[PDB]
Amino acid sequence: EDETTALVCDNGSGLVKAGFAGDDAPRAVFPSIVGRPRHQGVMVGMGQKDSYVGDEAQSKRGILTLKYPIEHGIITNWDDMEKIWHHTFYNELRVAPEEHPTLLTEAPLNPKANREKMTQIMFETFNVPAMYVAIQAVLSLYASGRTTGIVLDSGDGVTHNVPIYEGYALPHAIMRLDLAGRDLTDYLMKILTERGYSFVTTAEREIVRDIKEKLCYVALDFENEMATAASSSSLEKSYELPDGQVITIGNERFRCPETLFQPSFIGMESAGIHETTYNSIMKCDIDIRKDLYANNVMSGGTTMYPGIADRMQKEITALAPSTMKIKIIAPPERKYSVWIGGSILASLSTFQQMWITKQEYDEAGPSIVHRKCF
Amino acid sequence: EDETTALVCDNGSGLVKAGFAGDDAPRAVFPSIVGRPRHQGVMVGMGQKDSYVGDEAQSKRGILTLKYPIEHGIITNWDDMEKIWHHTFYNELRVAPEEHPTLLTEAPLNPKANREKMTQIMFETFNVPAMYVAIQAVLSLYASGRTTGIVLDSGDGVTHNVPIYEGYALPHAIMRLDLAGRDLTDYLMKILTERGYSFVTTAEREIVRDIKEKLCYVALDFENEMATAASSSSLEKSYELPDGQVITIGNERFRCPETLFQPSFIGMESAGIHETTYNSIMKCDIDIRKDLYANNVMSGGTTMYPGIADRMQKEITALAPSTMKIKIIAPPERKYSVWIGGSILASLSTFQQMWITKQEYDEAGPSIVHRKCF
Amino acid sequence: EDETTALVCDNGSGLVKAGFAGDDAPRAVFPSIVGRPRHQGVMVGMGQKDSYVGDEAQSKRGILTLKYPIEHGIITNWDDMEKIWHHTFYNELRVAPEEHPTLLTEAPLNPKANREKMTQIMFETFNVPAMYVAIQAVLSLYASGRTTGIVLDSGDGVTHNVPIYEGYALPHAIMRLDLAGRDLTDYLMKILTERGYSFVTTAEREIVRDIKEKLCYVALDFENEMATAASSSSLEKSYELPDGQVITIGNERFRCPETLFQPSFIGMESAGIHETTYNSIMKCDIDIRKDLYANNVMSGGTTMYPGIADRMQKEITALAPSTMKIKIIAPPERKYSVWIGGSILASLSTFQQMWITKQEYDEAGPSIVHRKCF
Amino acid sequence: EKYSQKEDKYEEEIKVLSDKLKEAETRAEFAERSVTKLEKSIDDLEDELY
Amino acid sequence: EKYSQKEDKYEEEIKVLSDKLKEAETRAEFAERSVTKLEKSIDDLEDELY
Repeated sequence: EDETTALVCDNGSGLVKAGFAGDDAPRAVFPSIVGRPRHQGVMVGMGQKDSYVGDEAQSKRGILTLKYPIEHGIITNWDDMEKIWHHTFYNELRVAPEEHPTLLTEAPLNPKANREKMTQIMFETFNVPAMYVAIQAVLSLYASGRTTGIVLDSGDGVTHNVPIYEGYALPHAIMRLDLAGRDLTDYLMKILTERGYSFVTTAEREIVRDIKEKLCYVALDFENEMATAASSSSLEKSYELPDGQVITIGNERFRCPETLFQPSFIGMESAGIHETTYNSIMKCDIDIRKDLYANNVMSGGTTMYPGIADRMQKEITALAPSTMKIKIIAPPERKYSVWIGGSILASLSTFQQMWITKQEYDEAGPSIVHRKCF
Repeated sequence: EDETTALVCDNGSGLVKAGFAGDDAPRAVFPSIVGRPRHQGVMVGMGQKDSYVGDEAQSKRGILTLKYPIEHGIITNWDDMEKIWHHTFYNELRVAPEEHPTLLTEAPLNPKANREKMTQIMFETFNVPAMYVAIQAVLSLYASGRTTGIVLDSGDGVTHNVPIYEGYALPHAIMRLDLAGRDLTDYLMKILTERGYSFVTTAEREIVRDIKEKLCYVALDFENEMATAASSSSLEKSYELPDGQVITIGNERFRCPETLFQPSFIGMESAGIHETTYNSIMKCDIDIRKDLYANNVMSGGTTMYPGIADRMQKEITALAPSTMKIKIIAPPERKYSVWIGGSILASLSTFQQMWITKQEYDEAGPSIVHRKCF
Repeated sequence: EDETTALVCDNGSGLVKAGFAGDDAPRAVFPSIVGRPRHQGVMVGMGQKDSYVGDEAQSKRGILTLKYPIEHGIITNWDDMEKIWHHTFYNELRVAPEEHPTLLTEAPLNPKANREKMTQIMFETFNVPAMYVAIQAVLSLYASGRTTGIVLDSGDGVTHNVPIYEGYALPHAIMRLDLAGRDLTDYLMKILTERGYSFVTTAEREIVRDIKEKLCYVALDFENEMATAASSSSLEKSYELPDGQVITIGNERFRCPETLFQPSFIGMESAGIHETTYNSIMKCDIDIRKDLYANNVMSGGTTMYPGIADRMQKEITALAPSTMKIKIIAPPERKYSVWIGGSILASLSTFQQMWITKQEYDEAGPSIVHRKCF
Repeated sequence: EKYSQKEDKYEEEIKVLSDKLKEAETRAEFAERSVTKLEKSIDDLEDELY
Repeated sequence: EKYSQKEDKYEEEIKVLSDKLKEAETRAEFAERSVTKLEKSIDDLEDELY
C-alpha cells in the first residue's frame, strides 16, 4: 500500500485515544487502567488472568483494585503502560506495529525520562519502523485549524498551557499547572462526605468520575449560584448508582469545577487556570498578545464541563485590557482534539521525513528524542 | 519604449523609498529591516523562511529579532541590504533591473567603501545597464525647486548639512552630525523607564518609534513647556499599545526631540543642530551667507516633528545678525524630498549621459564611483 | 553624642541589608518577604499575627504564602515595604529613626515614583531628621575603594551597569538589564522539572533559591562542561531537602547561571551581561575606555556564583581589543558592597551637608528628591 | 556516629577537595585553555614575528 | 563496621582527591608557568616584532 497509513495514540492520564492517522475520529478510546484481582478467587476454570486492562476493568470493577499507570503526565509504572499499549494494538486495532509508524502524544515540561523511556519501549517492545513523540497542545491547535492561539490543555493527567504564534512556540511562556480531572475527582469524593455519601475505594472513585463527567458544571458566578443554593430546586440532581442507591447533589455539584478557578479549595497556592493563562500571555512579547487574547483554545477532557468557556471569558476579560476583545474558541469535540491533531500530523506529507526512524535510534540511542523533536 | 524610465531608491537607515523616476511619489515605501525567527518554530508546514524583510517583519514582529542593516548611513551587513533591494525590485516594483537604470541616494562624508561596495552589488548582483550614487541633501534641494540653500538633512541614519549656492557646493562647509531618529528612539525608551514603562526588546523599540512619529513635538521654548508640565493637562497623551496596555506620557514627550538642540542630554559634546547649521554657514564665504540664512531647507524623516521649524528659526535668528531675515523653508512632504529629488534627477535629459554605465564599470572597476560622481 | 551615627539600608529585592553607618558590616541582614497565613488556623491562643516579616517567614514557611514586595527594583506593594522597614528598625536595630539620619539605596533608571514615594514614607511614616536615596552601583564602587570603574550591579531585583570615571558618571552609558537572581530561580525550578522534581509553590521556590546560592556555578566554557556531563561524576551533587527528600542535579546545575550570558534560554532578546558591559563601555568616550576595561567591579548577590569573574574575563577579552589588558576586580564580600558603600558615605563629613533635611522636604515637598540628588 | 562524624568531616573535606579539585581542575583546564590560547598566540607571534 | 569502612572509603575519597588535587593544582601551576612562559615569549616576540 501507499503511505503505509500511520498510528496515533494519545496517552494523557485516564484515557487511551488511539486509531489510524488519516481518519477524523479514533477507533478505540478506553480508560487507561490496569485492574488487578485483589480478592483471591475460589472456583475452578476461572481466568486466571493476572490483570485486566481497558474497559474490561470497568465492567469487572468490584473485584479489582484499579491502578492508573500515568499520574500527572508521568508514567508511574512501565509494565502497566506496556500492557495498555499491548491491549490497544492487539485487542482493539489488530495491527502489527512493525507495519505502521506510531505517533505518541506527551505533555509539556515533562521529565526527559518519560520521552526517552517511551521511545525505548516503542522500539524494543513493539518492533516498529518509526515513531514520534509530540506535544499535546500543538496537536489540539492543528485540530482546531488555527495557526495561532494559546492552548489551554487540561486532561486527567495535568493542566498545561502553550502559547503559539504563527506556528513558532515560546518555551519560557509555556506553563504547567498541577490540577487535573483526577484532582477534581479527589476533591469531589471529599465534598460528597459532608452530605453522608462516602466513597472510599477505587471502584466507586470511578463512579464519582462518571458523576462529574455529566452532573458537574461551572458557575457563571460562583457566589451567586451558591447564594441561590439556599432555595434548592434545579441545583439538586438525583443520580442513580449501579448499586441502586440514589444520590442527591446540590451546591456541591458546581463547586467541584470551581476548584480550577480557586485552588485555595484544594489547598494549593498555584493560581487558578485564568491567572495561569495571564501568566503565560504576560511572559509573551507585547506585539503578539492581541491575538493570544482573542484565540484561546481549550483542549482535553476536563475542559468539557458546561459553562467553563463563559467563566474563562468573563475572568480574562475582567483582568485584561477591555481595549481588545477576548474571544475564546472552545469547540465541542475538544476532548479528542489532541488525537485529531495527531491524525492530521501523521497524514502530512512533509512530516513523513521528520519521523524518528528505527535505524536512527539503533545507531544513536534513546537520547536522540530531545535532539530531533520538541 | 523611449527613455526606458529609470529607478530611484533612497536608503538612508530606517526606510527604503523606491519607485519609478518620472513620478511625483514613490510606489513603495517600507521599513529597512531584516527580521529573523529567533524562537525555534514547532509545527509542520510553516514557512520556513530564514528571514522576513520589509513591512512583513512589522506584521510578524514578536517572533522576530529585527536588525537594521544600515547604521549611521553605514551598511553594517551587506547580505541584509541585498535582501532589502531584492524585496524592492521583485516583491513591490516587479521590475527586472536589467531593463532600468537605477539611482541610489547616499549620505555625505560617508566611507568610500559604502559607495564602492554599493556599486559592486548593483552591477554584480542585480545585472543593471547603469547606475548612479548621489548625495541626499542635493536631491532634497532639487525637490524643493530652489537653486540655493543650506540643506539640513536628518534621517533615521545620521544628520547631515550641505550648503549650496547657485548649484555649486562647498566641501569644507559640509557638516555631518551623529544624531538621528534612531538615537532619539534610544533616548526615548530610556526616558520612558522613569515613568515605569520598560521597553527592552527590538519589537517594542519600533513601538516607541511609532509613538515618537506622532506624539512627540518640539517646544517653542523648552523651559517654559517644562515649567507648565507642573499643571498636567494637554501635555499628557494617552497612547494605546498593540498589547492593549495604555501609556500616558507628559513632559517626557517634548524633551525627546529637545535632544537635537541639547546633545548634552544624550551625553555627546557635538553641538545642537542649529549651532551645526551656524558651523556650516560660518565656514562659507562671507558674500553668500545672506541667502543661506534665508533659504534653509529641512529634509528627511526626523525633521517631521511639529514645531522644529519655529524652534530652528528662533535659535538661528537669536544667534545670527538680526540685520538680515532668517527664512526657513521646511515643506510638508519633506520626508520624501530625497526620493522626489532622485525622481527629478533621473527624469533630466542631460543627466542621462552622466550615468555610470555598466560598460565603464566593467573596464575601469568599482573604484570609479568617486572619479566620476560626487 | 557627636555626629549622631547614621543609618543605612540596602533594599534591592530579596534582602534588607541594614545597620549603622560607620561600621564595616551591617548588623541585620534578612529576606525582604511578607508571608501571610493562607490556611485558616484552628486552635485558640495562636498569634493571630496578620503576617510575618523577615527570617520569621523563612522559619514558618509552609503555612505562609510569601510575597516579595519589591520586583525588578520596583516596590509592588508599599504597606509590605513599610512593614519590612518597621521590622528593621524596631525588631533588629532597636532605634528610633527620629534619632538617626537614614540612607536608602535604590537602583538606576528606576521610576521616579519609587524615589518620591520612598522619601514620602521616610518622612511621614518613621519621623526622621534627614535622609538620602543613593544609586546602588556608586556605593559598591566606594566600598571597593576605587575612583574609577564600570560597576556591574546585579541583585535579586534587576541587573544594572554604571560606568564611572574619576568620580563623575555617564547617564547615557548607564545600562539596566532585566535579569536577576529571581529570574534565574524561575528558570531553575523550570529546568528541575525535566528531572522529575516539581517545585510549584513559593515556599519551595525559596528552597531552589537556597540550592542555587550554593550548588550552582558558571562554566568556564558552557559547551565543554555540557559535553563532559555525558560522563556524570563531579557534576552531580546530592542535595538534601528539609522534607528529607534527596535531589541529584547534574548539568542542570551550571546551565542555570549560563542564562546571564545566554538570555535566549529565558526567551529574552536582551543581550548577555558581558555584551551589556560592552554596550555601556561603547557608549562612553574613547579616552576613558582603557581603565573601564581594566577596572570592572562586580557587585550584588547574583555575582556570587563561582567562576562568574573568569567567564566575564574570557568573554570581554575575546570581544574587546587584546591591545589592552582586561582586569576584572570582583572582591569576595561583593554581596554586601552596596551596604558598605552606604556605611562609608554616611561616615563622610562633607556628605553630612548633602542630606535631604526633614525641613527642606516640609517646605518644598516630595518632588525635591530628583532636584537635589542623583 | 563517630564514624558518621568522620564521614561528615571527610564529606566536608571531600566537598572542599572535590571543589578544590574542580577549582584546581578549572585552574588546570584554565591553564590548559590559557596555554592553548597562548599556544595559538605563541604560534601567531612565532608566525607573525617570522 | 560499614561506617568504619565508610570512614576508610571517605578517607580514601580524601586521599584520592588530595592526589587528584595535587595533580590538578601541580598541573594548573605548571600549566600556569606554561601560560606565563608562552605569555612572556609572546610579549618578547611582540617586542621583537615591534
